[PDB]
Amino acid sequence: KAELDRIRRYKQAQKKYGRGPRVDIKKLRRTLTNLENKYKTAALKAKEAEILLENQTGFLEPEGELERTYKVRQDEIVKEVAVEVAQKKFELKLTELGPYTCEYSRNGRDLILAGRKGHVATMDWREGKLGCELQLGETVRDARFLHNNQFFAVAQKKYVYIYDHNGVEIHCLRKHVEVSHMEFLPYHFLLATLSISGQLKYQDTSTGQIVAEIATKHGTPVSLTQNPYNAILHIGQQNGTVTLWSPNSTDPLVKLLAHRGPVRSLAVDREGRYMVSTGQDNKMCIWDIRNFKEAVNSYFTRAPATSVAISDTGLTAVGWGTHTTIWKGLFNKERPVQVKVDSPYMTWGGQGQVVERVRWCPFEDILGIGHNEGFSSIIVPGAGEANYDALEVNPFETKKQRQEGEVKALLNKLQPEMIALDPNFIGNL
Amino acid sequence: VVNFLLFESAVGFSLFEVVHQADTVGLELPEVKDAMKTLDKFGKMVKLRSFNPWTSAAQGLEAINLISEGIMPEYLKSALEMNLPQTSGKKSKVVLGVADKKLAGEITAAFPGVQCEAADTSEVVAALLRGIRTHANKLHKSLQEGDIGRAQLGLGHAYSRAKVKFSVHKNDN
Amino acid sequence: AWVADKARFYLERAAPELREWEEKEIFTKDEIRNLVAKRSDFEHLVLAPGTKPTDFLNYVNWERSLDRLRAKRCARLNIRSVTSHASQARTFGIFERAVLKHPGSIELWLAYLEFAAQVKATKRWRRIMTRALRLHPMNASLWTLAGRRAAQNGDMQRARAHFLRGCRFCTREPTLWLEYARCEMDWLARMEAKKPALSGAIPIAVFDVARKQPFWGPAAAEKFFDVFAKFGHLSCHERIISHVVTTMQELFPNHPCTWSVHIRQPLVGVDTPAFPKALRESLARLKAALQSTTDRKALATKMVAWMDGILAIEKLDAAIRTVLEHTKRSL
Amino acid sequence: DASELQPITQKTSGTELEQTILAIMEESDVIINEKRVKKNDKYLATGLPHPFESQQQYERSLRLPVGPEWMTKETFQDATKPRVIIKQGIIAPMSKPMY
Amino acid sequence: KIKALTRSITAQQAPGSDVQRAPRNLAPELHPFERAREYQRALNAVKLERMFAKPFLGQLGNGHVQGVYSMCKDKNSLNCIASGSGDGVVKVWDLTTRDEETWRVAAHNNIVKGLTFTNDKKLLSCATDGIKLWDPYASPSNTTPIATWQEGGPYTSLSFHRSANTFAASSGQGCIRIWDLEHSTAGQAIQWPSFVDTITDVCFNQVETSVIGSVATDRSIILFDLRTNMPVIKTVLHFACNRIVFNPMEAMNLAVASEDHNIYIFDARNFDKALNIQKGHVAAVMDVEFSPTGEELVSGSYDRTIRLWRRDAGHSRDVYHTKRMQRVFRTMWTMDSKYILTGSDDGNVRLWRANASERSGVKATRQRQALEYNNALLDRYGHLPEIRRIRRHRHLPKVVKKATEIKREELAAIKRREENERKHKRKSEREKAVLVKQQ
RNA sequence: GCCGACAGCGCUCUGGGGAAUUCAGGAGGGGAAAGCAGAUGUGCCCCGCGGCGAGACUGGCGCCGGACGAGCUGCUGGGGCACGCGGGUACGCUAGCCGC
Repeated sequence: KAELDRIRRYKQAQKKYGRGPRVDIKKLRRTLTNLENKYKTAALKAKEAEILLENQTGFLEPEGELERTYKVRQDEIVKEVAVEVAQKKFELKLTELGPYTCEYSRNGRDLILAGRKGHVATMDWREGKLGCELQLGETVRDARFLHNNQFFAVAQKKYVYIYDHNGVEIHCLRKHVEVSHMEFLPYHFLLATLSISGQLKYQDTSTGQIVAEIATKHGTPVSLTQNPYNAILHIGQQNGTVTLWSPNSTDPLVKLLAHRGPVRSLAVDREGRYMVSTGQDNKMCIWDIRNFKEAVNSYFTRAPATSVAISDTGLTAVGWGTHTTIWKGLFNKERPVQVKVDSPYMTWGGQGQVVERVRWCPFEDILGIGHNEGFSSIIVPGAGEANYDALEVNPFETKKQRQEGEVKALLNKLQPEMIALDPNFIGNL
Repeated sequence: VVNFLLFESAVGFSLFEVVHQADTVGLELPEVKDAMKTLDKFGKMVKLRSFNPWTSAAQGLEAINLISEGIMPEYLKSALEMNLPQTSGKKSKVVLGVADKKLAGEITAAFPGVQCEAADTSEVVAALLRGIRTHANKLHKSLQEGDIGRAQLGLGHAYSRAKVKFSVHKNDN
Repeated sequence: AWVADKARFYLERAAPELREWEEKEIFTKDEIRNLVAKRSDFEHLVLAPGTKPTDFLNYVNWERSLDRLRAKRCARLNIRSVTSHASQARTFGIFERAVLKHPGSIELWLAYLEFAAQVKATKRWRRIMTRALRLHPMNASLWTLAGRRAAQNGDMQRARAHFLRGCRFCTREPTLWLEYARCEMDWLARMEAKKPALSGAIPIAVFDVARKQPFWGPAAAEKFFDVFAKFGHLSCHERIISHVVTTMQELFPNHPCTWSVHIRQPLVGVDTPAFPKALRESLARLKAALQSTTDRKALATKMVAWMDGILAIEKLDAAIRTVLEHTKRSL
Repeated sequence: DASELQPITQKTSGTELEQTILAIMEESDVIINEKRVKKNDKYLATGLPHPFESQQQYERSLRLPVGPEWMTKETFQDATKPRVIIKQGIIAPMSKPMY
Repeated sequence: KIKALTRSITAQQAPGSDVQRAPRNLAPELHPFERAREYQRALNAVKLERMFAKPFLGQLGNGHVQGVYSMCKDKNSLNCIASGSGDGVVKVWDLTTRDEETWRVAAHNNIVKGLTFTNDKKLLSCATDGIKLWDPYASPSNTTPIATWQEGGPYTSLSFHRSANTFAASSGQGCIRIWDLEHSTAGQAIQWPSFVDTITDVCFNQVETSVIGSVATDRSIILFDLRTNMPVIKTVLHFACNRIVFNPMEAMNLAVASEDHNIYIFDARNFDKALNIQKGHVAAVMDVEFSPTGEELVSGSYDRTIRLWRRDAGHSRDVYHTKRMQRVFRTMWTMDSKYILTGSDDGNVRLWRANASERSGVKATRQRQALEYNNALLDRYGHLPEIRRIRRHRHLPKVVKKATEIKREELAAIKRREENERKHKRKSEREKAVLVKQQ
């Protein structure tokens, strides 16, 4: 009567948590009935312990038959939404020194805004605490935080310098020349760069020696992101291919036939299920990146999208030309056959400011847009995971938990030889 | 294998269950000295079975002036009939830890099924008790109101005057 | 503090009943949001370092009223096969952790005995009872409660175990001697009510042994007469009262307690022609007693307290009522 | 059993209350580089470790991760507790058949 | 219906307290790298187990003069340790007070072969001069013995009963003697009927009351009953076996330490096959002591090493050596199964800890759940080749390394000509232990 | 006590001081029951293993040992029963049949 629903929660439990098929079935036989019963109750007690989660996720629903989600203005959201995050919808006007790259931390507590004419600043944006504002003179290609919000790295005109929390230059990285894109591997300590002449440089930022330099042969690179699930690294190449890399394999490890012009922008899920890119041939298409199978007939963008960035939930943020649109259901993880999103969701509008980089907050419901006149910050209710885990990533971390989390992370620096496509490969034959 | 032990202090008797007993071979080891040094580890070894205060400082002064020569009182035999189980030494005994040898012999004389390791003999209960003396402020704080040092101080003036016969022939003032 | 870890065990231990309450139609989902968040706030408050017996009783009161809320809401929605035993087991956990952290707290011990008695946990109630007596042996409240509930349960031998060990320990106040004469004579009231029991020399032994104690005084002996002065429908109550008055008039023969029981002694086996008869007999003993050379002020205060201590009775001669009012005026 | 207090019959002397009251009571498209990588080789098992009989049973019975970040606290305890729990004291050889 | 998700720092600290409240989501989309972070945690577990492998506690005071050739333990106490050197002088220690010996006597003339404690408090010693019963705990400290026996022969070892006051001694006439104390003058003699050779060691079954185990330098282990006095069985092995011991949790299983560099674990009721063969030694094997918890084993070698085994291991869990420890003749456990106790030919007797990295005392629950987490994590990842090499390597000395290499090459040749001389089912390597079995 | 040349010496150098505050660490004191070593609802009955224990017999040499036993109790050893609301027999009470 209800044991059917008991088996239903058993099915969802061993889908989400069981992590494997199941061990089929003399001393070995009883030790594996032992192990299989302990694994069964382990998944079932994780599923039962999912009810203790504090926060619910944000949403907005079309209560009428004619009010639609892309029409809702942020005066309506800032009024109808609580005052602590209505604080977080702020803007910031900086005209004089170039288009402003922005990047958060991975707890969302700090952001760098780099400015291409030189102006690089690190801040705590909620409490208005400007930790650094360094002027830096010559041009700036990219800025990014390292493992904490305590060191950051900026890709200059010629080298890549890294800096402490006070904005004091600890050291210049000379071996990386005209780095145009950067990505930090966080479970490693592995600052990975693309130079303007197509050379991956994989460093370790803890030990300080470069660990795998490999010159990609596809000319100059035009895009770069990072799979959080695999630590593999997506460089976007101007023949139209998303070329997928590693420190180990000196060949491209897998390259996909994405577009026709240079593929302008890249993003992957933090769960590593899917991928979305866009290029000059203005289509923006997504892939089931595990099966390497384009799951959806491509979308179009009204302009070549200089940015895309997808959220901790399914929302994708494509920043095209001078105004950016969010897209909700591009890849439903639970659905076998992927259907097309017929209409967007929360377009941030165009009033004469070319957006140079879009970002999401990781655990807030805000989006940080990086235009030529500075940093604008907008609120969009669906994004950000509500429930975090303060063992891994803590948005409210004191100094004790910063120091403890840093030294536990250094004790669990994965080695650069541990990077592959399926990351649960360790312990096979 | 110590079961219970008896800490006698200037505010009263208190007997502790001991569970997760001490490393009887590695007592002089430094990590065991740390676990016998801080409260958050030794208190995993000691509970508090019973506390028996003094109903009067006259009972306190007779309590010193019996326990110094090493004789138990009838109220100590009362609290041990209260706390210890009814045992002969037939088939199952009970180990109690006592800081005094003649008090141990009298207490095994009165109770035939207790068997008492004295802290003059064995360094296991000498250390397992020496550490109840270190933390017995915090170990007793939840049930004894006020400081222990003043009850000690008055009991020491009382026992010195009662042993020496002080103010019966000191009238200088 | 690892309060998030140990609290995480107690919350995740609480989770499958919340699962069953969400999947039954009993509570709703935001109610379970409030419920999980409030459970969590209490578990961190309780496993926090600086805690109080007030805090433990707050979470016991709230968890138990949660169990009653789910009980009445269960009776609304006509559910059966949902049970209360994770709530009762959980509440025993809060108490066991409570009296493990603050064991010198008789609010915690009496409240835990109250819960263990109200959930009909009798053997566990006796185990809690013995642990409470061992940490508070000079507490007549606990020795009395153990002896009385043992007597009402019906094992008078185990009652006398708790009482005779109690009279061994609590020997400052007369209180537990009074309750053991009160409960032993309650048992003799049960024995003569059902009809050793014919003699009943046990509270007389409590009396004569109680002579040699540090509390043994005349006002306390008057409290012995206040104890024995009830249940006058017995076999040997005149013998017990007569031994008390005789022994006080052999050891303290010059006290207004002895003159007060010299007044009130014929009024033991009464409750009716004997009531004015023994009342005027108490007027002969009264007029014989007020003139006696003793603590005349103390006898006067006792008899203002006693003439005031009759007034609620009905069916009395109003001349006697008024003349005792004028005797209170005269003294 | 140092639990619930037993009634006093003969042996506890105590007081004359005890001797007298007991005396009376007695008296009652996609191009995948399909090439094996060298440096992912040292993280692979070089053979089925002894008790196992098949690669499905081994690599499939390493599936759930033992740790606090991935499991609940009950199964982190019930997963990491050892088989032989040895307490301090004297472990005598056994005395009678347990079953 | 525009709801965002809102968080204040009340979910970090409820204000008015100091509990850093730590929420946690167990959905695997937030915790990547399961196998790989647990690999790196397991590698740090092996590097820290190896880093904190400090096995040597110490030394029972100033030791003997000549080498400790027999020692024993009180099965009822835990700290009564006695050991008889090669001057006849036995000493009695307390494990709490290790700076000095409790008792000391020049008991015999040549050596002390047998040594045991009785059930009350008294000890017993065998030597070529016969056998003496001593009172080590007397308030008039008697340096003189209080009983003796010489009717028998050259008694070469000795072992004592569990419950009742009875002991047996392994003589030189191929016999074992049964004495029941306080009412026996001469012991009952039980021997194999026409048996000549020296009967090297003797042991009582501690679990089953009436079974006596005995080895002989007839390379033959023999089992006696005790209820009906007659020998039960006799098997001839292939090599001389120095010592026997039974299992304190299993009433049937026994270990022999042999000159074959091996421990052999046998069943008692079926002598057709061994049950385990522990084979890590380089010289002959003096002592074998089962842990009082059953499972774990210890063997003292003729060369400079103690071998820590498991019940079901086949190869050595850990090895123990110093430069100052010469030839370990006796090695036995303490009565919790944590420490191991070593009598060698330096005239010196030592405390070592079993589980060389584990440290005793009381631990906070995060310390001990950290260590239990490392041990389960290594019971998963123990065989991946970096973890396997950094566990499995140990610095054992130069002569033992050279000689076990020579044993590897020599057994390589012997198995090579075994396969050629076969070539021009099989018989199991545990079945190539039982040479013959007499009824 | 300020100033102090030459000669000589030491420390230090995005020169040298003082304050305000922001951030990164280090050392020490004092306070805190500071106590997650195996986390199984309650009550009754039958079995199994055991503990107290009155009282009773016996073997051998002034002792030690066997082997009986009224009663009472423990047990995380496992199995079987019951647990929520009604009216009745019954209340300073809930023990007991039929239902909801």
